[PDB]
Amino acid sequence: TVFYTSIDIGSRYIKGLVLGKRDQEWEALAFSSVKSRGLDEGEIKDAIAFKESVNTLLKELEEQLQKSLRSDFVISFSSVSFEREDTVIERDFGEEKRSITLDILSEMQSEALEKLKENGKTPLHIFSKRYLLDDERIVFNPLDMKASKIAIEYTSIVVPLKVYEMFYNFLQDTVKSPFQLKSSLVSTAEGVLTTPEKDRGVVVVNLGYNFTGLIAYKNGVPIKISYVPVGMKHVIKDVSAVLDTSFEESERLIITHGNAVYNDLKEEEIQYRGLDGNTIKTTTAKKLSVIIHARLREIMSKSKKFFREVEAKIGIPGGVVLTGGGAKIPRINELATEVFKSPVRTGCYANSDRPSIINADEVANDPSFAAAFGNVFA
Repeated sequence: TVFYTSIDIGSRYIKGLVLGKRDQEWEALAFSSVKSRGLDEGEIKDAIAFKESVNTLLKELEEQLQKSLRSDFVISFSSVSFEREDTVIERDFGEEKRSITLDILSEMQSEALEKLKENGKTPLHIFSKRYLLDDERIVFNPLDMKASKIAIEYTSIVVPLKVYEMFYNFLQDTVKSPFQLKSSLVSTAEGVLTTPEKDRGVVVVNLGYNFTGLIAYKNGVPIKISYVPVGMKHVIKDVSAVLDTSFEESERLIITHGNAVYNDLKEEEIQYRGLDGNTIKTTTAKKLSVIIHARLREIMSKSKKFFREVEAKIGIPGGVVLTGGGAKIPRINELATEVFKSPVRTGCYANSDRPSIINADEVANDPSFAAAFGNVFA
């Protein structure tokens, strides 16, 4: 039995998921969420706290498994700095054609890694590799073929070297086991999209806490990646300010009585506690939603800019897939549809076309665990 440990580092929560899989059968063996600490705006501002948070999650997963967790880990994190890039490496053997082997390919990839590094970048996903042989034909896998010259174009999702190094350094101390770092946005897409969607054209909108991630796929790979610097944090802050209550009460109101659509809400008074935690105040489900609605529409509107740019390139066919904590707000798909004027659906592992996983229903249907699953099926 092979264990596939996965952790997704978010701005508010660090998710953990351990999958195990028979010859052709997958099941969730452990899962949990711990509040992120030491992280601020995607940056580790307190490594001591950060490491404690990760360690707490690891202990929880081991407690569930009743077993030490030492298999290779796949760990993802969020950043507004993810970017798409192209890198080309060439090797010329001359007139005497040679056999392209694994060692030469491994050596050339190293050259690509070095080149990016010199430009202050580290690749997290090398999702496309094209091999031009003898300045003539292009192949998808050069192994077992003979060429006198080979050029390789690597397309990838990168992050600044400093960002990469911070996470790698600090995790290496906590996760005393080998691991690979990934983009939470990329893994989210991999965890929720269907192959036809990735092939024909689709856009993923990750409604995260600090910001909203944007990624588009076409021909099976990411063709554009970006973000909107507005997230669920702003929705909560708005409610907190207008109703004059705490961050905690605002989020409680949003989760329990919030709706992305307010224009058809029936009258319903709702009580909540003031900042002193004693004074009772009153509002209505409609007034609450008016606040939520306004900020969510700003996010969607600013996201439409990305949508139109993608539509200009081709993500028309598959429409939009909403993920992340915000995708859980009631009827947010309806608001999204109004804004993008395209089909919109909620993304979660259960609705992707990835291998069905048993006894994972809870997390498999949770948009917030998308990246955790995606990390494995990458």
